[PDB]
Amino acid sequence: AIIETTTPTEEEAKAIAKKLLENRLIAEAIITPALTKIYRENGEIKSETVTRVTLYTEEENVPKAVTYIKAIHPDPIPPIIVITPTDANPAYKGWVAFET
Amino acid sequence: AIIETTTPTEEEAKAIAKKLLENRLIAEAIITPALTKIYRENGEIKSETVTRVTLYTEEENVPKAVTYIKAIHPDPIPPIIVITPTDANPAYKGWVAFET
Amino acid sequence: AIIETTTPTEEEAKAIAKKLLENRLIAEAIITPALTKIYRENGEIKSETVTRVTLYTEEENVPKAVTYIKAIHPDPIPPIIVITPTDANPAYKGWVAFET
Amino acid sequence: AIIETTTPTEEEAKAIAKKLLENRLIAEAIITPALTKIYRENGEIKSETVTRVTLYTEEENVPKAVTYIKAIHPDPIPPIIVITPTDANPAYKGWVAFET
Amino acid sequence: AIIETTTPTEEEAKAIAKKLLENRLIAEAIITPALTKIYRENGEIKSETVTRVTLYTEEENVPKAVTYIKAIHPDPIPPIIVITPTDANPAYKGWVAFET
Amino acid sequence: AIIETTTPTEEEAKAIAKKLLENRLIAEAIITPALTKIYRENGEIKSETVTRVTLYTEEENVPKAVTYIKAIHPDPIPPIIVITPTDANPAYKGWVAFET
Amino acid sequence: AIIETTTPTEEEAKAIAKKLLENRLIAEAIITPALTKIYRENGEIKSETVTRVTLYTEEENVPKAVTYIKAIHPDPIPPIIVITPTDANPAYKGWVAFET
Amino acid sequence: AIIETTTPTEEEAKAIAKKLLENRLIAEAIITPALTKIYRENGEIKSETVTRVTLYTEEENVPKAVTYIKAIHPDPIPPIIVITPTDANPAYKGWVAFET
Amino acid sequence: AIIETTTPTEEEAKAIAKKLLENRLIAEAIITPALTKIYRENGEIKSETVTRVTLYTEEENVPKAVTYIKAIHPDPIPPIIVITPTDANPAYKGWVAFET
Amino acid sequence: DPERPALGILELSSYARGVKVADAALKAAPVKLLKCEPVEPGRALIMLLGEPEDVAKAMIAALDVAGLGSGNLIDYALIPEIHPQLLPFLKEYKKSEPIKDPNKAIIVAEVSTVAAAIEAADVALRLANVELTSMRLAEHIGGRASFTLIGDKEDVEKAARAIRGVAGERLLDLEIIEKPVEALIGNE
Amino acid sequence: DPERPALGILELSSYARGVKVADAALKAAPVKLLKCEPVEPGRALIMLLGEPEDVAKAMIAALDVAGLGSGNLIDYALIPEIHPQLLPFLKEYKKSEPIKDPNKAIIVAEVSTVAAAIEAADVALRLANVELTSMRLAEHIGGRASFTLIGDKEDVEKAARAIRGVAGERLLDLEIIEKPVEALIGNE
Amino acid sequence: DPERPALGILELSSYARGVKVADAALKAAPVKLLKCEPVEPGRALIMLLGEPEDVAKAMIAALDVAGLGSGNLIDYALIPEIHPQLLPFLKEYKKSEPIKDPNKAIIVAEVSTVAAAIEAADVALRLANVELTSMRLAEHIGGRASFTLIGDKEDVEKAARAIRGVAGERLLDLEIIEKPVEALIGNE
Repeated sequence: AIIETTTPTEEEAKAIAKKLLENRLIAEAIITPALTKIYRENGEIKSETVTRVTLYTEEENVPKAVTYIKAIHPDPIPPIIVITPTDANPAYKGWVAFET
Repeated sequence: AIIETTTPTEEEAKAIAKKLLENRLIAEAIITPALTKIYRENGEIKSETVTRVTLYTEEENVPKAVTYIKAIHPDPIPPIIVITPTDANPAYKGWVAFET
Repeated sequence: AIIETTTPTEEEAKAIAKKLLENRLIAEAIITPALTKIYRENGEIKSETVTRVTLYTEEENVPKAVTYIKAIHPDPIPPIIVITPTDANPAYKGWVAFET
Repeated sequence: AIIETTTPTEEEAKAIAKKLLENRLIAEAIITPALTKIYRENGEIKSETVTRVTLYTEEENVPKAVTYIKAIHPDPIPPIIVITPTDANPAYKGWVAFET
Repeated sequence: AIIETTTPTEEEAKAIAKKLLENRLIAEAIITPALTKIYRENGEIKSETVTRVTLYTEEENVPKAVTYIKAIHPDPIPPIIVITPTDANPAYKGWVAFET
Repeated sequence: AIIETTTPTEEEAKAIAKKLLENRLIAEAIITPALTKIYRENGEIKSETVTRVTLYTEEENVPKAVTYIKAIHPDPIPPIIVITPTDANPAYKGWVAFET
Repeated sequence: AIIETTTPTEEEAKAIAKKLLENRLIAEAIITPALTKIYRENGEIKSETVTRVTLYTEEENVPKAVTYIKAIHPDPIPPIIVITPTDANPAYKGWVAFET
Repeated sequence: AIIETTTPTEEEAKAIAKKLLENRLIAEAIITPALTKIYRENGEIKSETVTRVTLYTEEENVPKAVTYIKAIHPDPIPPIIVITPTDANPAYKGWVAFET
Repeated sequence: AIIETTTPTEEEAKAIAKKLLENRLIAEAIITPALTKIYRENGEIKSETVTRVTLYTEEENVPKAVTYIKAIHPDPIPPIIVITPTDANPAYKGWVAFET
Repeated sequence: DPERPALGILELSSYARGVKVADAALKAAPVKLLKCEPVEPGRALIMLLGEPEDVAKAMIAALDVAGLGSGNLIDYALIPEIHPQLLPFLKEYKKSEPIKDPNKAIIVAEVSTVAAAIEAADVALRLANVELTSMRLAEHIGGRASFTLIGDKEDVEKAARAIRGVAGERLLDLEIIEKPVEALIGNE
Repeated sequence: DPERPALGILELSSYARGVKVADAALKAAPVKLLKCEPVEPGRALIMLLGEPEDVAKAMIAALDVAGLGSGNLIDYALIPEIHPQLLPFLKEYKKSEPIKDPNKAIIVAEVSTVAAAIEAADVALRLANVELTSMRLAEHIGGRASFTLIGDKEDVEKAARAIRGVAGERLLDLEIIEKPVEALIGNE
Repeated sequence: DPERPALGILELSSYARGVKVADAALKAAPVKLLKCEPVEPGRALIMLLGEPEDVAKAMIAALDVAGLGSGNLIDYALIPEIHPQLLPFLKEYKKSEPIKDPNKAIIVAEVSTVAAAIEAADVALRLANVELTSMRLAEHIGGRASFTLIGDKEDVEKAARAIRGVAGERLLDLEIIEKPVEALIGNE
C-alpha cells in the first residue's frame, strides 16, 4: 500500500516520516521538494510552494498509520490518499514485512 | 479521482490548470517541472524536457474534465490517465465537494 | 499499465530505460532526479539521495518487463510496483499499441 | 362482499331480504324498483318490468348466503352474482362483523 | 362479465340494446331511467338528466361487444366500463352460454 | 376507480358531490334517488328511504378522496366502498385525467 | 422417554416416585438399591452408598416432570438425565399413554 | 444395539436369553435380579419384585429379535425398548459380528 | 456423555475408576456388583459372574477416555459403549465442567 | 377546540421526512400539533387535532408531500369525532383505577400500527357496553401497540367481533380472561 | 417468604399470552408475582417467588397454558434455593461499590436469555470464591443480558468453566480482565 | 484539558469486548474517558478526550485489541481539534433556543453511525456560515443518529454539499425546509 500527502515546508515533511519510522508503522519514505500548487481562496486564484511525501507499508497497517498522520499534521484539513498496487516483486514484499 | 498528463513547458501547464479552475471542474492542481522523457522517433532513441500536472476532483466530474482537457491540450495525441484511490480522509472529501 | 522503481544515480536510471526500449517492451519512460529517501539501517535512521523511473506499457507485456528489470537492476532487492489505471484517452492507447 | 339478483315484483324482493336477516347471514339490503329488462324468447325480442336487490355481507358468509338464496328464489334459473371490493372504510367493516 | 354505459335519453338506450341482441353478442340488458349527472363545463358546475344501461355477456365476447358499442354510441367520448365478477350460480352461466 | 356511498336525502348527496368537484378530486358523479333500505335496529327489522351516489376518478386520487368524504358525511359510521374495473375505453381515461 | 437420577437412601427414592405417580406425570418406576459411588471432595477421593431410580413416561410430559423433580430432590445439585429410545413395542406405548 | 425388558422371576429371564442364543439372534446377555417396581392398579399404588434383562446384538438383527421376544414373553403387554449407541470399540463390534 | 463397560471382579472395577479420576478425565463413577452373564464358548452355553461400571464426563473428553480404558482393561477384547443423552439439568452440566 | 374535535394520524419511516410533512400540514389549515416524535427504529408519528374539515385539508397536503406510493408512508387514518373516553389517554399518561367489580371479564389486544389501535378502540366503545382501562403506544418498541377493555362476559364477546373487523391483517393477538385475579389489576 | 425462597422464570413472545399465563399460575398455588412486563420486542417476562413445591405447582399450570410446542415459549427455569447475594439485585436496582483491592481480576459475560443469566450466576457463586457486582437484564434491548464478577485470578478461571457449562449454546461473549483501571469501576 | 482538545471515537458490537478495549486504551496514555455504554442492540460506544498525540497513542492500542478485520469493529474516527459549538452538546444534554429570525432555513440529516454524524457536523461548521441547534445519538435506537442546522438559504445550500461528501454511503436522508413554522421550533 502507498500513502500520499503534502506539507508547506521540507522540514515538516521529514519530521512526519521520522515519527512514523520510530513507531514501526512504515518501512521507508520518499520526499519530493519545491513544487507549485494552484487553487482558489476567497474567490481568487493563487499559487504557492509545497513538498510531497510518499510512504510504503503493509495493508494491515493502513488504519493505524492514517490515524497517526491526522493527529500530527500541520494543516487544518490534511489531504491523505491511499493507493493499492496490483502487483509487486515478491522479494520486496518480504523485506517490507521483515522491517515492520 | 486523480488525473495526470504532461506538457512541453511550465507555462502551458499553468494555463491548463487555470482554465479548469474557472469552470469549477477541479478543486486544485500540483505542477512538477524539469523532468526528462525518453522514447523513439524515426527508429531512433531521443530525450527531451517535460513538465507533469496532477489534478484532484470528484468521481462524477471525470467525463466532463477529460473532454475539456482534450480540446485545449497542445500535443496532437495527449496522454491522459485516470487513477481511483481506495481510501481517503473523509474531511478532505467534504472540502473537495464544497469547492466544486 | 504503469511500472515504478528507484535507483541510486541518474545514469543508472537512463541505462535501464534504454535497454527496455531496444527490446520493444515499453513505449516511453519519465525520469525524476534528486529526491531524498529515509529508512532504517542497523537500528539507525539514515537518509540518502535517489532517482525515480516511471514506465508506460500494455497490460499483456507486464510479466516480460518485470522479469527483465529484475535481471539488470543494481540493487540486491529492487522495489518494483505495478499500478492499473481505471481509464485513459483511447487515441493514446492506440499509439502505445502501435509502438510496442 | 356484494351479492346481486333480480325478481319480478317488489314484494318478492322484500321477502328474500327479511329471510336472510332473520338467519343472521347478511347485515343490510338495498332495493331498486321499476326497471326494464330486454331479452329474447322463442326467437323474439321482448321487454318486461323487474326489481333489483343488493346485499352486503362478510366474505366468510358467502357460500352459505348463496345456497339459501337458490332455495327460495321464485325463478327457475335465478341470476346470482358476487363482486369483491378492493377497499372499504375500516369502521364500516367493524359494524358489518358486529351485526352478523 | 358486466359492461356499463350511459346515454342522454331512454329511447337511445333501448336502441343500443336491441342492436347488440340481434348480433348475438349479449344475453340480456337492464335499463335504469331518470338519474342526475353533475360535472364541470367551461369552468362551471352543471347538472342534467341521464339513463344507465347494464349488459351481461361471456368473457370471450368482451372485445367484440366494446368495439360495436363505440361505433354506434351518440356521445363524442362515450364512457364504457367493464367489471369481472368473482363468482356466479353455475346454472346461470350455462344459460348465458346457451343464448350467445 | 369507482367509489359508492349512501345518504338519507337527495340534498345531502348533491352537496357532497359539489365539494369534491371544487377541490378537483373527481371528474363526475351520478345520483340515484328514492330507494329502500332494510336492516335491524334494537333487535327489530325496519325500513327507510335512502339515496345513492357514485363517483368516478383516477386510481392515484383514491386515498385523498376517501379521506375527504369521511370528514363531511352526515352519518356516524358512513359506508364507503371502492371497486376497480378490469377494462375501459382508452379515450375516456384520457378525458378523466384531463379533468383532474 | 427415560429419566434417571440418584439419591442417598432407598426411602427417599420411593418418596419421589410416589409423588410423581399421584400427579399423573409418569406411568411406572424401577428402583435399584445398594450401589457404590466414587468421586473427589476437597482434593481427595472418597466412596459412598447410593440408590438409582428410573422413570418411564411420554415425550410430551418431559418438561413438566423434570421441573417437579428439581423442586423436591434432597441434594443441592441433583443429576437428572434424559434418554430417547429409537424403537419400542407399539402395544406398550398404548398402555403408557392410557395411564398418563 | 441394546434391547431391554423385565420379567417377574429370575428363572424366566434366563429362559428367554437361552432361546435367543440358540437361534443365533444375539451375542450375549446380562441379568440383574431383585429390583422393586412401583405403579398403579385399580386406582391404587402397589409395589412388587422384578428382574431386568439386557441384550447385545447387531443393528440388522433388531426386527427379528423383537418379534421372537414378543412371542415367548410371559406378560400380556411386555415392555420392550431399543437404544442405539453413538460409539463403540471397533474390535468389540468385530467380535459381535463373528458370533452372530 | 455416558461410558459403560464390565469386568470380572469388583476390585478391578474400582481400580479403573480411580485411575481415570486422578488424570481428571471423568467427574464420577457408579459401580454395580454381582450380576450374571450368559454367552457361548466352544459351541457351549455357559454363565458367570460380572460387575458393571458407568462413567460420566463431557463430550469433548470422550476420545481421550476411551483410549485410556483400552490400555488398562484386563480382558483381551473389552466391551466399551458410549451413549449421548438428549437433555440434562443445566446446573449439573456446570458442575461436571468445573470438576474436569 | 370544541367539546368534540377530530383527529388525524400519519406514520412515516424517516424522522427527516416527518419534519417536512408536518410543516406542509400546519401551513394548509389552522390545526394543532400533538406529536412529531421519532419512532423505533428511526420512524416518526404525527397527530393533528381540530375541526373536521380543517383536519381534512391538512391531511390532503400531507399526503402529497409524503410520497404516497414511494414506500415512505406506513399507515394513516382520520376519525371524525373522537370518543370522550379516549381523549384523556392521549393528552397525558393515565393509570388503572381499582376495579370495583370482581365479576367482570377483560380482553387484551395487540396490533402492528398506531392507526389500527386508535380506530379499533374507538369503534368498540361506540357499539358495545365496555370500558377502557389502558392504552400503550410504541416507545422504543418497534411499532407494536396494545390496549385493554373490561365488561360483562357477553358484552366483551361482542366487542371482540368488532375489533377483528376493524384491524384485519394488522391484528397480532387477542385474549379473553374470565374472573382475573386481583394482582393483575394492581400490577397494571 | 422464609429466609430462603425458590424462583421460577418464564419468557414469552407476546404480551397478551403473558397475561393469560400469569393468571393461571396465580390461581394454582399461593405464590407471589414479581414481574409481568412486556419485553423488547413485544415479549413478556414472568417471575414467581415462594415455597419450592408451591412454585412447582404454579409452573406446571403455566406450561399447559403457554403452549409448550407451539413456539410461544422462549425459555424457562426453576431454582430451588436462590443464592443470598442474588436477591438484592432482583428486588431493586443496585450499584457498584468501590473496589477495595487493586489486585483482583474481573470477568464479563453476555447471554441470550434471562433464564440463562440467572442460573449461570447462581451456580458460579455456589462453587467458586467470587463476588457479584452487577447484573443487567433486557430493557428495550431485545433479550440480551449480562453480569460481572470479581475475584482472584485463579478463582475467576474456575468460574469461567462453570459458566460455559451452564449456558451452552446460549453464551454470546466472555472476557477476563487482569488488573483493571480505576475508571472502569467508577464508570460502572 | 486545554481550550482545544482532540476526540477519538470507537463503535463495537459487544459490550464485553468494549470493556476490554477501553482498558487497553486507558493504560497506553493519559486520556480521559467520556462514554463506555452499551448500545442498541448489544453494542458499545467509547469516546476519549485529550491532547492530539496522546489520543493517537490510545487509539493505536485500542485498534490492536478490537480485532480490526474480525468483524467486531463497526466504525471509528479521530478529530484533531473539535469545534467550539460542538462541545456543549457532548458534555451534557442541551435544548433548542428560541429562533430569533423568521427568515432562516433549516436542514435535517440522518446517518447510520455516530462517527459519521460528529465528523460531518464538524466540517460543515468549519466551512459554512451556519449554526447548530440539535444533535441526537442512538439511545435504544439501533445506530441511527441525526442533527439539525440553521442559516440563510444559500449558506444552507453549501453546507449540504459538504455533508454529502463526508458521509458517503453512510447517509440515509437529508431535507431542507424554507421558512419553517413556529411550532417546529417549540416542539424541538
